Amino acid sequence: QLQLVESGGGLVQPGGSLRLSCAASGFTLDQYAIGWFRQAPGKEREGVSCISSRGGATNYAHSVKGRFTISRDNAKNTVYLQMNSLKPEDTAVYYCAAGVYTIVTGTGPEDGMDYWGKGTLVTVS
Amino acid sequence: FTLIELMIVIAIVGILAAVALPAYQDYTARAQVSEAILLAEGQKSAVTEYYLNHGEWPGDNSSAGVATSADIKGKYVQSVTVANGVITAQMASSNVNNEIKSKKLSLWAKRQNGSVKWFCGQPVTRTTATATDVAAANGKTDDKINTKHLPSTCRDDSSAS
Ligand SMILES: *[C@@H]1O[C@H](C)[C@@H](NC(=O)[C@H](O)CO)[C@H](O)[C@H]1NC(C)=O
Ligand SMILES: *OP(=O)(O)OC[C@H](O)CO
Repeated sequence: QLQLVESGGGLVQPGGSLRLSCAASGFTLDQYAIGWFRQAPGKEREGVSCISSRGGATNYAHSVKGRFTISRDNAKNTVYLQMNSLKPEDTAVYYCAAGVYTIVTGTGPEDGMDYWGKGTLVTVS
Repeated sequence: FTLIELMIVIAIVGILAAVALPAYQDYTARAQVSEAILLAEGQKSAVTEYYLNHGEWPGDNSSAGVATSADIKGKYVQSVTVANGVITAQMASSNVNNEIKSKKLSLWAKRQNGSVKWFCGQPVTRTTATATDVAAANGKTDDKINTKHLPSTCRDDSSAS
């Protein structure tokens, strides 16, 4: 079945940059909306960004607005998330999901996703 | 008459000249917000057509069929945005009334078995494109138009159905 694999995790000093990638193998991601979720240690999971199927609708969270950028490619089934101006408060576990387009600043952001990924760990010194 | 009567007359003249006034700023704010209501009413057709022909509400202005948010502006309105079938209009940050400086109002619709009902009032947000329920806009912001600066018809709660 459809499986999501993330990559690009690591450790970056404050004020640096990092790039993630959520891609699927053997399946095409064209009728699904890709969204990124973050879970802090000891805190509930929240949303970060989401992109539409055709890559024309984007929305970010209040804390990450202006520093994060989401892009989508259709020739290769992969979605990129660019991180700029990292802060110590952004250290958490990052997930990628596929499903219906969602607004990351509403009640129950996870109600519109039917597929999930293992997740990657990102630490800011 | 005598001099005491003239002094009393002068005092009454001063009292009349130093009288208070009611709150006309609320009425002016309502008149200005009417423009935003009219501007936001014009985007209903595209959203309704997209919902009818695709089965889900548009997620942004790009596939709603309208221009950019910063381009839909008026003398007192600076931006109109569409998000999950919800239209939100924002006031200007200067050269407007003090009470309605940089505040938002929203319009949204709910589908029935034989009609489509439209609601107007304080800002709301829709999570998923296929949802039929709405909630309050945000809990960490103060950009809400007060009740006193809205028409009696444009006062609806997020629980209305
Ligand atoms: C128009 O808006 C739609 C809601 C959006 N749809 C999706 O994100 C998913 O297909 C829902 O399952 C479209 O992608 C938007 N079209 C664009 C941006 O070109
Ligand atoms: O994104 P939108 O078209 O709503 O415009 C945003 C504006 O730059 C200030 O919010």
